[PDB]
Order: sequence, then C-alpha cells, then structure tokens
Amino acid sequence: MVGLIWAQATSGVIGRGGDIPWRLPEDQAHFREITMGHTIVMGRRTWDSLPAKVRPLPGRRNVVLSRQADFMASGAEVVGSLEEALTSPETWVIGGGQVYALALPYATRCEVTEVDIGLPREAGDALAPVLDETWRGETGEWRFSRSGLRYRLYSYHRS
Amino acid sequence: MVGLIWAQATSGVIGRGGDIPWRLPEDQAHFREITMGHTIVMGRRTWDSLPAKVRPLPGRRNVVLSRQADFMASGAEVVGSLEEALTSPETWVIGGGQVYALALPYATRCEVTEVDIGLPREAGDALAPVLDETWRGETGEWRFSRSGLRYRLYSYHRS
Ligand SMILES: NC(=O)C1=CN([C@@H]2O[C@H](COP(=O)(O)OP(=O)(O)OC[C@H]3O[C@@H](n4cnc5c(N)ncnc54)[C@H](OP(=O)(O)O)[C@@H]3O)[C@@H](O)[C@H]2O)C=CC1
Ligand SMILES: NC(=O)C1=CN([C@@H]2O[C@H](COP(=O)(O)OP(=O)(O)OC[C@H]3O[C@@H](n4cnc5c(N)ncnc54)[C@H](OP(=O)(O)O)[C@@H]3O)[C@@H](O)[C@H]2O)C=CC1
Ligand SMILES: COc1ccccc1-c1nc(N)nc(N)c1C#CC1CC1
Ligand SMILES: COc1ccccc1-c1nc(N)nc(N)c1C#CC1CC1
Ligand SMILES: [Co+2]
Ligand SMILES: [Co+2]
Repeated sequence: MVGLIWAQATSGVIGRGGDIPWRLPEDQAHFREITMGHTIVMGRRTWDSLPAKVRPLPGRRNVVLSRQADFMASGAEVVGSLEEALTSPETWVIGGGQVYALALPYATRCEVTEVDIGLPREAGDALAPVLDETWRGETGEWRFSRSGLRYRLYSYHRS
Repeated sequence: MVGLIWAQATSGVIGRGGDIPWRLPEDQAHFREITMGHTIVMGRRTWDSLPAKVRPLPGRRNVVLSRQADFMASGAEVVGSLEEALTSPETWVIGGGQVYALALPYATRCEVTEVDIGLPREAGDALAPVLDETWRGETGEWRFSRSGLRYRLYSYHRS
C-alpha cells in the first residue's frame, strides 16, 4: 500500500523558502501516528531542510529520493527511483512537492491536513498535488488547534 | 495492515437475529469502497447471513473463519485460524462480533459507521468491540441517510 500524507493551506501551499509557513502540533502528532513503524519516502530537498537533530525520523525506515547516485543521507537509504523505495506492506510518501506529484500515480490513499490560513500561492511555492475524480474522500470535522488555527482532516482513497 | 470495518447503533449493537436492524445505502457504498480489491475475512455466521446469491463479494479475496474442517463456502476460502488469512498488504475484517474481538489485537485501523438509532442491547445481540486508550480516532460530521437515520463515520488508528 503506497499512501501520501501532507499538510496544506487551503490554497494548496505546502512549503515556502525551504520550510513550513505555520505550526500545528496536532498535525505533527497525526503524521507521527500514521507513519510510525512504516517506510517513509522523502525528497532530497525535504531531507536537507530537516535539522540533523530530527533526522532520521524515529521508528521508521527513512528513504531519501535523489538523482545523485552516490548521495549519502546519514541514517537513511538513498534511492534513485521511487520504485526502489516501495517495498514493505506500507509505505508513506512524506514530501515535498516534487515527490508527491511523482508518487501520486502509485498511491491508493492520501491523508491530508487542511490548515485554515489564508495563505496565497506565490511563485516558487511547493504545492500539494491535484486530486482527480478517482479520489473518494471523507471530510473530517473542523478541529481547533492549540496554535489558535482551525484545521480539518481528509482521508482520500481510490479503487 | 489489518483493519476492522463495521456499522453500529449508538449502543454498540451490530447484529441481531443473524441480521442487521437497519439498512443504509451510504454505508454499503463506504464498505464497498474501503474493502474493494482486498482480502475480506468474516466469521462463518456472517457468511451464512449472505444470500447465495451475492456470495462471494466481487473483487475481493473472500475468506471465512470456521472451526468446521468440512465446511464448504462456495466462492471463498475457509480457514481455521485468523493468522492463515494475513497474506495480503490490506486485510479487512468485516464481522461479525466474535471475529472483531478475535482480530482486534492484530488491527491498526477501525473504520466505524455510527448509526443514530436508539437500539437497546438485547441478550443474543452481537456487539462492536471495545476500543481502548491506544486508539486515536478522526470523527466526521453527522449526515442524513436517505433511510432517514443520521450516521457518521469514525476512522480510528493506532500505530
Ligand atoms: N506536508 C508538508 O507541508 C510538507 C512540506 N514540505 C516542504 O516541501 C518543500 C520541498 O519540496 P520540493 O522543493 O518540491 O522538494 P522535494 O522534497 O520534493 O525534493 C525534490 C528532490 O527530489 C529528488 N528526486 C530524486 N529522484 C527524483 C525524481 N525522479 N523526480 C523528482 N525528484 C527526484 C531530487 O533531489 P536531487 O536534487 O538530490 O536529485 C529533487 O531535487 C519544503 O518547503 C518543505 O518544507 C515537505 C514535506 C512535507
Ligand atoms: N457491520 C455490521 O454491522 C455487521 C454485522 N454483522 C452481524 O453480526 C452477526 C454475526 O456475528 P457473530 O454472531 O458474532 O458471528 P461471527 O460472524 O463472528 O461468526 C462466528 C463464527 O466464526 C467462527 N469462529 C469464531 N471464532 C473462531 C476462531 N477463533 N477460530 C475459528 N473459527 C472461529 C465459528 O464458526 P463455526 O461455528 O463454523 O466454527 C463461529 O461460530 C450477524 O447479526 C451479522 O449480521 C456482521 C457483519 C457486519
Ligand atoms: C507541515 O507538516 C508537518 C510539520 C511538522 C512535522 C510534520 C509535518 C507533516 N505533516 C503531514 N500531515 N504530512 C507530512 N508529510 C509532514 C512532513 C514532513 C517532512 C519533514 C519530514
Ligand atoms: C450493516 O452493515 C452492512 C450492511 C450491508 C452491506 C455491508 C454492510 C457493512 N458495513 C460496514 N460499515 N461494515 C461492514 N463490515 C459491513 C458488512 C458485512 C458482511 C455482510 C458482508
Ligand atoms: Co483500498
Ligand atoms: Co500504521
């Protein structure tokens, strides 16, 4: 099972300037719960952006996707194609924008957090992938966060 | 991944008299979506509850749990233990009450439909399993079924 998991502003923005333009602790706990124990696949840019302190993510098989054949991600497996990353019963693709779009055709689930920030799309932003008709989704109720922000969870599935 | 999927009254009743005391087309559609393509495991009593006619459920590996070594389930596999049924990336336990209880220690997902029907628990009823503190649950909004009963979907997960 290949799933994607991401957190986006309502506008689709997931990233800017190499970082995240918000903080939502509840989303981090949700992300941890969904990925824990499983393989996680990230793009090289996302790996670089993480402080070495939080890297690799505990309890998960960390895989970094890079076009650099001898790239070394200390504490992670480096692979040159998504297919090499996709063993194990359950793999979660955890960003960023380029790798979500690459992985979506392989995916059967998307777990999406929507953050109610009015954040406009800007040139250069990382964006969430666009989900076609084949994605049936269940809207969660609007939760409320200790950061003061309103957010909502979507569980998308297909086939 | 082993998931449980069930529909319950608010009281926890999931079955009565070998059948179900309601019928929501919206829940049947959600059940089909979540299970399609995967292994589905059901107790022998639940297989008996299916008319020959809709058995086995199409597009899914139908597995029936029975202690009867001679029991025939035309269109399905009949296994004597639950562990024999776990050779697929996604396995959905689809009932009934005894198999839910037996499968729960293997489960990381519960997809629950709560039906807003006041249904006192009678002797002989089959009940939903009790979810302890290890389970983290998404709730959705209460929705109107065309049968006139409200319902809502819970997605529970634990690592
Ligand atoms: N949920 C969220 O909100 C999340 C947001 N983010 C954000 O996303 C942003 C980064 O995303 P983005 O810039 O798109 O980068 P990615 O993280 O998607 O990394 C892109 C890199 O992937 C590598 N790669 C290897 N093989 C391929 C391939 N076949 N196709 C494409 N890429 C390949 C390349 O690395 P190389 O150059 O080495 O070859 C490429 O530079 C940051 O702002 C980050 O904070 C990240 C995670 C989650
Ligand atoms: N979502 C919902 O609301 C659902 C409701 N239901 C309802 O649930 C009810 C049936 O549930 P229930 O009565 O609990 O019966 P089950 O469907 O759970 O079947 C129980 C049978 O499974 C077999 N079995 C049980 N435990 C084991 C084991 N450890 N090893 C091997 N075989 C085992 C036995 O079969 P054998 O006797 O052959 O040995 C036992 O008789 C019906 O009302 C049905 O309509 C059913 C599914 C979904
Ligand atoms: C902005 O989101 C977060 C902010 C802090 C911590 C985790 C998340 C997060 N959340 C969801 N829902 N999906 C995700 N892929 C991620 C991620 C990631 C890569 C850095 C490893
Ligand atoms: C009252 O439930 C239903 C009624 C008709 C069709 C499907 C369902 C259903 N729904 C949820 N949500 N979970 C489930 N396990 C099931 C089931 C089943 C076994 C008979 C095959
Ligand atoms: Co599926
Ligand atoms: Co898991």
